Amino acid sequence: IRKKLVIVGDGACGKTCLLIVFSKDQFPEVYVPTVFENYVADIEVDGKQVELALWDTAGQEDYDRLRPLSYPDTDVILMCFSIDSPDSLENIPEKWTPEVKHFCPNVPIILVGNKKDLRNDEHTRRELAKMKQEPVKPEEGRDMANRIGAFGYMECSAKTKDGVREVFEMATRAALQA
Amino acid sequence: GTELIPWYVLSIQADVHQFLLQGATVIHYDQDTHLSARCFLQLQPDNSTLTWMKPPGLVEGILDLFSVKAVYMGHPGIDIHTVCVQNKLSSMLLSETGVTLLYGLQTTDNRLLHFVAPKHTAKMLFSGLLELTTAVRKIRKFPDQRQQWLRKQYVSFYQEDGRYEGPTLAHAVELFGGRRWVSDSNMSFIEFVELFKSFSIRSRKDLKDIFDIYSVPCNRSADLQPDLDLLTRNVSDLLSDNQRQISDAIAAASIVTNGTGIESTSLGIFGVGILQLNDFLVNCQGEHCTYDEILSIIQKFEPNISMCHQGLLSFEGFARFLMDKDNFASKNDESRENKKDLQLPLSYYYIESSHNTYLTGHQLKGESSVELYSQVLLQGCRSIELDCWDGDDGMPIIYHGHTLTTKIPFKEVVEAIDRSAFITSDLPIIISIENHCSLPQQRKMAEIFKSVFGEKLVAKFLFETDFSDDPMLPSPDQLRRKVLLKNKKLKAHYLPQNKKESRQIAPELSDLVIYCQAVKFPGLSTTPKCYHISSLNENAAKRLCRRYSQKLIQHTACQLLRTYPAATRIDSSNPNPLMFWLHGIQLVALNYQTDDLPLHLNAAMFEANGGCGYVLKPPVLWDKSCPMYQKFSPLERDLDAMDPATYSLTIISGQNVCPSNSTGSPCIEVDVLGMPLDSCHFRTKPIHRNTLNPMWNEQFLFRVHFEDLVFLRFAVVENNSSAITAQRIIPLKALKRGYRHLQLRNLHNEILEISSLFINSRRMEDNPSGSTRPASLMFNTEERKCSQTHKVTVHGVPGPEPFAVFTINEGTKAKQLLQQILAVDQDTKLTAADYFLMEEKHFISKEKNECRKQPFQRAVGPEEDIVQILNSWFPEEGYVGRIVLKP
Ligand SMILES: Nc1nc2c(ncn2[C@@H]2O[C@H](COP(=O)(O)OP(=O)(O)OP(=O)(O)O)[C@@H](O)[C@H]2O)c(=O)[nH]1
Ligand SMILES: [Ca+2]
Ligand SMILES: [Mg+2]
Repeated sequence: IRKKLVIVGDGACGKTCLLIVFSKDQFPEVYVPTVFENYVADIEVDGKQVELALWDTAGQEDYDRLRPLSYPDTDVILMCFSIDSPDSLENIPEKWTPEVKHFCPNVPIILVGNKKDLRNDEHTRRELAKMKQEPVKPEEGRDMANRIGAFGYMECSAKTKDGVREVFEMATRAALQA
Repeated sequence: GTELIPWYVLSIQADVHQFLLQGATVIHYDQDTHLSARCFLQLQPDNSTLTWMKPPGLVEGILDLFSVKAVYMGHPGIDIHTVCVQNKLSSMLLSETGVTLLYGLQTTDNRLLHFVAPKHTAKMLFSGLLELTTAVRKIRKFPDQRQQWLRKQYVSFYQEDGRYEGPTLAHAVELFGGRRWVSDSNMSFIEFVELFKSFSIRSRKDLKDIFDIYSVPCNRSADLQPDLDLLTRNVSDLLSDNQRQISDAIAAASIVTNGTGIESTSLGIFGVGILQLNDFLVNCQGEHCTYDEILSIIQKFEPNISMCHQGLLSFEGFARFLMDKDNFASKNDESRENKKDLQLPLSYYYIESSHNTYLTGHQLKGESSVELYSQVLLQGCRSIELDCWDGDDGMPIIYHGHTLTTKIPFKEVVEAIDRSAFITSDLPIIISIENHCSLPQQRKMAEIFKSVFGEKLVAKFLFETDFSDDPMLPSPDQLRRKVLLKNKKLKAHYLPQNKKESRQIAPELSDLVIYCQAVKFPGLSTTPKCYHISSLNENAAKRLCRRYSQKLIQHTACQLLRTYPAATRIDSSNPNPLMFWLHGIQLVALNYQTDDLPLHLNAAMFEANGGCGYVLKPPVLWDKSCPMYQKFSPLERDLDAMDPATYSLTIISGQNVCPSNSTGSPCIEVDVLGMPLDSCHFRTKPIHRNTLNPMWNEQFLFRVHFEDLVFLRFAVVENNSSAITAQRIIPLKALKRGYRHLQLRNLHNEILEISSLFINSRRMEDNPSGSTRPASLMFNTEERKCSQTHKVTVHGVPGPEPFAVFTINEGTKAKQLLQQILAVDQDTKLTAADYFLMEEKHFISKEKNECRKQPFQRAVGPEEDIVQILNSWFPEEGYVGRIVLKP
C-alpha cells in the first residue's frame, strides 16, 4: 500500500525544508530554489504501515508552467504557507484552490503552517513593522482551511521539528479512507 | 534538418556528397515495364531519402536509403541498348554508366532500382551512393541505437501531417511510454532527445538500488560506434541546467509505477568515487581497470561539471554508466573478424549454409527469386544451393523440380552470386549443385561458372598442402575470396520424389569440382577421405547421430558433412540445428525465407567471429590435446564423471519489453539450448500492465557441462495473448559477467532500438576436492588454457596511485604476485618477506545511517592461488573484497 501527495506553498516558506527534515532529520543550511522533487518515505499510522510518496512543487513564475506535472490524480494534495507572511495567508489559498479543484477534484486538502518557530522571534516584529504587518495568527489559519474546504489545519517547524510528524500521520490516514 | 544519417557516420567526399545533394539528370529504367524515362534524382537535406522528378513510378517516386541492401554498377538487368534507342543516345557501356540499388523491406522482397547516367555522372553517383549505403550498413549493426530511433520518430512526426514541426509533449511523453496525458508545443530535436534521456534514467528503479549500495556521502560541491552517436556518453554534446531540471521533472512525473523520482536534497547527495566505483567493477562486473581508466570513466559519464571535477559519479553518471554500449550482455556486439581462428583446416569450422536459396516461400508453390541469392549472401551465408534442371531453350533454369515454383534463368543466378558473394565477408562460399541436367546443358553450365566467377572459382589444388599423404582442406583464410562448388565428380581411371540427380555428368562441369566432391554417404557402421562432402537430410543425419553419435564426431572432424531439411517439411520450415552442431556437422542448411527459432540460432551463432560465416568448432572436437577427445557423447542423458560450471542468472528488470503495446503483462522465458543433459527452461512471474519498466527480479540457476556450445534464449511473452514479442539468443560463452543490459529483437530477428533487459549473470564454480574434475578443465584444451589471463587489483602498491591492476596467469600464486608488485619498484630495495598480501571484505550495505562495520581481515598464505580467492567474493552477501598489500 503506497500513497501519493502533492505539496504547494508561497515559495521561500519551507516547502522543501519540511520534506528534507522529515525524510532526513536535518535542517537545510543553504537555500536553493526548487523546481520539481519527488521523495518516498514510510509512515505508520494507527497500526497501518503505508509507504508515502512526496511530490514537491514550485511557485516561481518560470516554474509555474510545469506545475501540472505532479497534478494528475493523487490521494491527497497538501497546502503550506509561511506564518510570518500574511500575504501567503490570503493569495495562496485563493490562488491555488481553483487550480487544485480544476485539475483534480475529489482530493482532500490539508493546510500546514510553516515557520512556526520564528513566529515569536523579535526580528520578525521589526521586519513586519516597516510593512505594517504581524505574524499569521493561529485563529485565521484554521478559518482559511475551512473557507477553501480542506481536511484540517496544522502547524510545523522545520528547525525545531515540532509537529512535523503529526501532519503526515493525519494526512496519510485521510488518503486511505474516503 | 535532423540528418537521418548523421555527418559523423558518413565518410563521403565533400564534392561527391555535394553532387547528390544538388541533384543530377539520370535515366530511370523500369524492368517490369521495360521502358526507360528521364528523371532528375536528388538527395534530400536529410541523407535518407532519394527523390527523382521530371527534369526542369517511372518518373515520379522516392527511395528510402535505409532499405537499400547494396549498390551495384552495371547490373546486367539494365538494357543499355534499350535505353540508347529509347533516348537516342550514343554508344554506352553498361559496366561504366549503370547504377543499381537492391532495396527491400524483408529478406524475401528484393526489388531493384536502375539508373543510367553519362560516364562522369556515374562515378560520382555510384561513389557517393556506395558510401551512403555503407553508412546504412553500419548503422544497422550498431549495438546501441537509441539515438537512431529518435531521429526516425522525430522526422516521422515532422512529416506526418505535411507540416514541418516537432511533436508535442503529450505525444513525446506517450511515445516514450510515459503517462497518457497541453501546456507546451512543438519541441526541437535537442529538447526531444533531452526528454528521452530523462525517461531512460528516471524510469529505472533497479539502477537506483545498485547505486545506493555502493554510493558514499561525498557532498555535491567541492571503427566502433562513434561516441557522438552514443546517447549516454557525455561527449555527445552535438541547454542550461534550468531546462534539464524541467526535462527530468516531466519525465519523472509521467512514469507510472517504477520510477526513481527526482530527489534533490542539498548537503545530502551521495556519489560513487574512484574507489567506490572500483569496488563495483571488481566484484559485480569483474572488470579490472587501472586508476586512469576508472577516472576516465568518471570524466566520460558524469553529466554535472561539479561532480565530474571532483572525481565523483552521481546517479545520472552511474545510471548512464550501466546503460552504455560497453555494458551490454553479449560480447559478440562489435565483434570483428579474428584472423587467427581462420587458420585451422576447413573441416573444423561451422559454416553458415542455406537450403533453397532461390525459393522465397513455400517450396511447392511460390516464387523463385534471382536476387534472393544476393540477399542471403549479404547476410553472411557461405553456402548456397542450385537446382539446375533443364532449359526449355537449352539454357539451364533453377527451380524446384516437378513443382509449380517459378523458374529463374541459371545464367542470372550465377551472376547474382558474383555481384554480392564477397560484399559483407571474404571467406569462401561453397555452392551445392542439385544437378538435374542433361549432358548437353552441363557444358553450358560450366561455361557460365568459368565465364562469371573466373578467378574466384577454384579449378585445381591451389596449395601444396593438398598433396600431402593425408591432406586436410585448406584454412578459410587461405581460400579468402574464392568460390567452391560441390557435386558428383567423375571417378578418374503429393510429395515430389525428385531427389535423384543426373546419373551421367559432363567431363567439363565435374572438372570444376575440387575441394568438395559430393558422394553418397558410405556409412559409419560399414582421393583422400577429407574431400568427400556427403549430404544427408535431417532424418538421415538425426537417425545417424543417435545410433552412432561418438563415431560421427570423429568423422565430421576430418571431412565435411552437409544437412538440409527433410522433404516432409513442405511448409519450408527448419530443423533445430543444435542436434547436429554438437556432432561436428558443418553445413547445417536452413531455409532463410522462414523466420523461426531454428533460424535465429544460426544467426545467433554466426554473429560472432566478425560475422564471416565460419565459427570454429568447440575444442572437444577436432583436437587431440583435449583430454575429452574421444569420450564425448552428446546424446548421453547423464554424465556424473565431471563437475559442471554452475551458472546463476538474475532477470533484474526490463525496459520497453512490449514495443507498440503499452498495456501488457510480459514474462521473460529463459531457455538453455544445449545438449539434452544441460538444457532447461525458466519462467518469471508475470507483472501486470507494466511494459515500460517491468521488474521481476527472478533468479535462475543452471549447470552446464559442455559450455562451448550452449545458447541462452530470452523471449518476452505476454500472458494475456501468450504470443512472443521480443527475443534474443546469445551463447553462454559470450555473456558478460555482472550487471549487463541485453538488447532484445523482434520475431524477424531485427534489432529493437529501445527494448532491452537488465540482468545479473555470475558464473559460479564448485570447489574441486579431487573426487571429480571441473567440466571446464576437461573440455577446454590444454593449449587454450595458456592463452587465458586474469587481472587482479592490488591496493597499497608503492606510488601515488591508490591501486594498480596486475595481469597474472590462472595458476599464479600469492608468492609470485608479491614479486610482480615489487618488480616494478626497482628504485627502492624492498624485501619480499617484508610484504604480505591481505584480503579484506568491506561490509557495505544499503543502510548508511549506522556506523560502518569493521572490515574483515585475512592473510593470503603463500602457495594459495590468487585467482581462486577472487572467485569466492559474492557481493550478494553484502561485502566487497580487496587484495590489499601490507608490510
Ligand atoms: N527558522 C526557520 N526558517 C524556516 C522555517 N520554515 C521555512 N523557513 C525558511 O524558508 C526557507 C525554505 O526554503 P526551501 O527549503 O527551498 O523551500 P521553499 O520555501 O519552497 O523554497 P523553494 O526552493 O523555492 O521551493 C528556508 O531557507 C528557511 O530560511 C522554519 O520553520 N524555521
Ligand atoms: Ca533442392
Ligand atoms: Mg523548494
